[PDB]
Amino acid sequence: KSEIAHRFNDLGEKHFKGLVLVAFSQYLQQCPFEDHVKLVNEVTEFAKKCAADESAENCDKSLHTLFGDKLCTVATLRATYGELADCCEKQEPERNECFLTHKDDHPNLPKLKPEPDAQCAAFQEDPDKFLGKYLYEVARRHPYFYGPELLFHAEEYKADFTECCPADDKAGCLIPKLDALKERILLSSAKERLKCSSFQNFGERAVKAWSVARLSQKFPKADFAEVSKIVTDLTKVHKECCHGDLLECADDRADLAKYICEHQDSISGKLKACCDKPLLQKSHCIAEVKEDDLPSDLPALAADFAEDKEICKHYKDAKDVFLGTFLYEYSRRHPDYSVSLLLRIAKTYEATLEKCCAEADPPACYATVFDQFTPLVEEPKSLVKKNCDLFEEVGEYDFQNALIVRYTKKAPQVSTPTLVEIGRTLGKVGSRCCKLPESERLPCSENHLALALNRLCVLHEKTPVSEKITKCCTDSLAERRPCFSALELDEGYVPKEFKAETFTFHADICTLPEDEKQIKKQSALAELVKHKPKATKEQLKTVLGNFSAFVAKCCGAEDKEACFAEEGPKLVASSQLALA
Ligand SMILES: CCCCCCCCCCCCCC(=O)OC[C@H]1COP(=S)([S-])O1
Repeated sequence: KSEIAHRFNDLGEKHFKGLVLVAFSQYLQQCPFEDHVKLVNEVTEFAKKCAADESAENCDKSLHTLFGDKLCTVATLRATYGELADCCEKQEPERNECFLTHKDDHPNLPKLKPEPDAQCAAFQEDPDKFLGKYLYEVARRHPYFYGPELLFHAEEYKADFTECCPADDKAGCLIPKLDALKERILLSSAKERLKCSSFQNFGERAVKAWSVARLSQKFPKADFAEVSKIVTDLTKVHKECCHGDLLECADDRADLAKYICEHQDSISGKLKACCDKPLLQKSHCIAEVKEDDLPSDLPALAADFAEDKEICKHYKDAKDVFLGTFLYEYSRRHPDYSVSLLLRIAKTYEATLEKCCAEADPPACYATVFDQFTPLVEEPKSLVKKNCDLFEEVGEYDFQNALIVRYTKKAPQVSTPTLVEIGRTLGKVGSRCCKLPESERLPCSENHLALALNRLCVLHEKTPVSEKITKCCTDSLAERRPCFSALELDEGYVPKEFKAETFTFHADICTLPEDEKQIKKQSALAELVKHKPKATKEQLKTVLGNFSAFVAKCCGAEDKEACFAEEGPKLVASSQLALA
């Protein structure tokens, strides 16, 4: 009858408002905070009016009609959101689609600087407005951020300030917490972005396949009914969120967490803790829940998936249920494999049955299918061993550098700041994953890689620079990582013209905290490869060694700039000779 009254009644005012603020923030990233609050308050007002007389004027309209209408009262300002104003001339669903198409994945807004004194005051004059502003700042930086999850993170941001503002040393309590919160936001956005991109680029099947694999790993005692259903509902949840239907997304998410906790014993022992919790914390806990123990009754698989006479029949009748079942069985027993590996393994099973079921004598053809998996397993296992050995030997910073060189050689057309971000991010994956118990390293490493590579692909969607990057980003979700891995130095590239000033340092660097000095040197590293792309990893290491020495010397001088001005250019010329 009235959809806006329904969702208002289901969600409650705080959540309704949060979710609407998040939605507007993602659709209209460039819009000031003030306009968004008015916009939310007005829509919220309308909802209440609709909740008490659902037959009032326009209470029967769809949400996207109401929300778009509303957005379009402010977005018409061409000055401030150019493209988006032509979205406003379209009726739904074209209009929504247009808005989605024009979301910015890299608006490059000012970095979020915690300010413990001024923020604690804001927190106290008006906490709801202060929370709203976190939602605003995060949402607009991350326009496919999981909606309801951002609300949960807003409760943690509040918790942080509630525990720190009254205490004596504010920044001491408060800054590490907020830096840790920022990890979790970055990582979570990257997780959700991967979901929406898989919808965009590959469709629903790709998402279900991914979800079946991962949910089976997580809930290996659940039988296939439970997994299947969960997958069906979680896919529908994320579909709705990716498509900007936040309110509907949050209702369906609540329904699902309720189901999962009513069927706790038939899904996983580990959900106990998650289920004796409130809505948002509950949902969150389920979504990040540890993997359950393996059951003692897992079936032999070969008996059914290799040896059985009746496979081609069991497969032609309902290939996706049959494959799903294969995928579920292989996945529940292999928490030690990455999700993408499990999918390569299933595409290989599928491929093998297409071949063998269209052949004279099929069973003799597919009797060795499980033997075709051994090489798919061994490649990433060894890749992870190798990256983890290198990381443990030399550490985060030099490991990042090595990846900066790897990726700059594969894609020297990418902008320096992006290649630095990638390499740094991937080194951070090294620090997360390589310390884990050995069987957990493959999945930690590839699943995180998938996210970083998707970030790079998304950036490439808006600023394309390399056919190689396009080729890897679009061929196939399962084949992404191995495809990036196989890129070798782009031989087409003409070395970037030497600009001495790029490699020339100054005293200003001396102020910077360690990790921003690092970024500057690593930028220079990427630029070093751009100009000398055949230089080996170790020539670059030595030259970078000499750069670091020199920065450290000159930063410790009486006259820092005289030291830089004198030595800097000698270093810059000589280091070109060292990269032949
Ligand atoms: C209605 C609920 C039914 C849930 C079970 C069905 C899920 C589909 C499982 C199919 C598995 C096929 C193997 C596979 O990995 O294919 C999906 C791939 C195809 O290319 P990508 S982009 S890697 O996704």
